[PDB]
Amino acid sequence: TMCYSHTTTSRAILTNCGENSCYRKSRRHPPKMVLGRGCGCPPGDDNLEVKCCTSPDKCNY
Amino acid sequence: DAELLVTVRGGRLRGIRLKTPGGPVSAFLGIPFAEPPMGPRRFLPPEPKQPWSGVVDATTFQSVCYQYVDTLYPGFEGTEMWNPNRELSEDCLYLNVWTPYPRPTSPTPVLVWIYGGGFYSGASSLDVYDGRFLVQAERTVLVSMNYRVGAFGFLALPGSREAPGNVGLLDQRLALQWVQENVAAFGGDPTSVTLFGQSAGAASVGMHLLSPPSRGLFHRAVLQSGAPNGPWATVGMGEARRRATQLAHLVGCPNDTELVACLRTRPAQVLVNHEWHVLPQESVFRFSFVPVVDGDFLSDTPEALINAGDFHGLQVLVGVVKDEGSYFLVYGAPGFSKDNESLISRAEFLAGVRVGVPQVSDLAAEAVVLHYTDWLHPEDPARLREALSDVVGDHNVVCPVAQLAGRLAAQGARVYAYVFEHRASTLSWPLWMGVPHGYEIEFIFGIPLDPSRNYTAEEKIFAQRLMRYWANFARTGDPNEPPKAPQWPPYTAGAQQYVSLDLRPLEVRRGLRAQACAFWNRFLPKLLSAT
Ligand SMILES: *[C@@H]1O[C@H](CO)[C@@H](O[C@@H]2O[C@H](CO)[C@@H](O)[C@H](O)[C@H]2NC(C)=O)[C@H](O)[C@H]1NC(C)=O
Repeated sequence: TMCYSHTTTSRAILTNCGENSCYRKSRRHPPKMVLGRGCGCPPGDDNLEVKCCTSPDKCNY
Repeated sequence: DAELLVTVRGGRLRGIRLKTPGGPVSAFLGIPFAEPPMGPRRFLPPEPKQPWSGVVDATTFQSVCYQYVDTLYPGFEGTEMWNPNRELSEDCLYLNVWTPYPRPTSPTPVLVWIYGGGFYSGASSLDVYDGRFLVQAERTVLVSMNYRVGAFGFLALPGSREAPGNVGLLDQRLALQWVQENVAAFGGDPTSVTLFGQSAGAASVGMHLLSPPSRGLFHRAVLQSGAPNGPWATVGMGEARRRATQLAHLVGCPNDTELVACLRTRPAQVLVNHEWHVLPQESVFRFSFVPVVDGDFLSDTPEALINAGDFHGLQVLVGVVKDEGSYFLVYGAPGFSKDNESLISRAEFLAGVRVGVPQVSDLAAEAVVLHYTDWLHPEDPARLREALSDVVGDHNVVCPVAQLAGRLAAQGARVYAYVFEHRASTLSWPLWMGVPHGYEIEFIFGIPLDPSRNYTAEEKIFAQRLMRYWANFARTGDPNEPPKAPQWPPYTAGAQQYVSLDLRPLEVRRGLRAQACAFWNRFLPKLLSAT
């Protein structure tokens, strides 16, 4: 799949995730700042909310 | 050539000429003004840049101070226009000078700009802060600098020599001192330095105003949509180290010395990765590492100081935009998004009040809801959307700015207040957001004059009209033409007059969102106190 990819200190860029899903890691509670998007479906936490997707393509936006 | 070479106390510099629809300007970008805060220096107050042999390349902007990059909306201008446009580095303490061409013959008034970004972001190299137009148009020296942000510039362990805090404001000060010693080399006049900044940059300005050591470095101040007394501008020593410790823990650290030592070993990005975790949560318009009331830079709380201060012989220009609040709601307020009119439900509206106004009793929210609710149309979305937007704006920007203005004016200072209410034609944000936070800057800097950009012919004139105001203030401590055009009255604590800044001529109005600010400044306090 064609998803977004970036870090805490970088800008978002399209990248080919392929078969695996994608993710949108962000601060769980407001300010719900975006901390990173990429391939896969990584674990979150109390502060970190991770939203995974697969079909949409560029869905981890 | 010729005047693209200047020698300062530290050494020689090789600037460059920038082109403008009116003429060229001489710009010297990336002048090092402090020894880079690397490793052992990280977290410590800046140290003066040691004299260099040879010539320094001042033809381009230097590294942006290491920071978090707001990736909320990938590929969106309204969001990316503030992102760093240069490489991130801890080695980032550089300043920039824009001087008229040909270099002025007599010492000309200087304007120093401190960018905003909630103390967690920002850079003087952004396109919207390009001095070339304002310098060319008003022929005045313009200086802007880079100051550390995030933990790098504000993480504090109150009382420690390893992580004192406020080093970000110290960077700013070091630059103003550099200006006092070298600005003359560009025809700049050190006896006429006017500071102007927006948001946290305006908050910074206000703190230099409340901090004695900074007082001999400027003569006039301009706070745009931000004040030192805002609920987000400062944090107490308590909170300060609670946060600086949470960060240390999250990053696996470890005695302050022991803690800071460990901290200093962590890669910069590792620290930024956990920056937003330390926030006491549940809110909008709140940033992790901000200035601390340490008793040092700030001998007391901004509020305390503003009240007790004697401001005679001072001229300040203060103002806000038509919709301070809007911008922030999309970062958590339930039902808000840039991708639709965010026509919230009375339900979300009530939950948003709690978001936009953190740490406050349930009864306190009731008081807010009571005031900001139109009881003839309690369920109308359109109004609740504008209402939550006012709550945030008023609480965070308008009422804090309004209060300061009243105190300053009331206590000896000449004050001028404005309300920038004109949405740019090029504006990339939704229409429901009106004239958001930070969208008056592009005009103050005369960006409409830039060809590559599609502004209207009427906006190009507006910007010129605005630049004149700012310049006249810098030069004389008074906005209007030092004529037969609408006059800008000073802001008195009583009459509370200000002018609306749009394409139409100056219109004077009374009351800076007065009815609302009485709630925030007079009542809300008494309420919380008694509970
Ligand atoms: C405008 O966009 C926002 C955000 O995409 C929408 O809000 C979401 O609404 C759904 C319900 O359909 C909730 O489950 C989500 O939690 C909301 N997201 C958040 C936290 O804001 C909103 O519905 C849209 N408004 C319009 C015009 O339909």
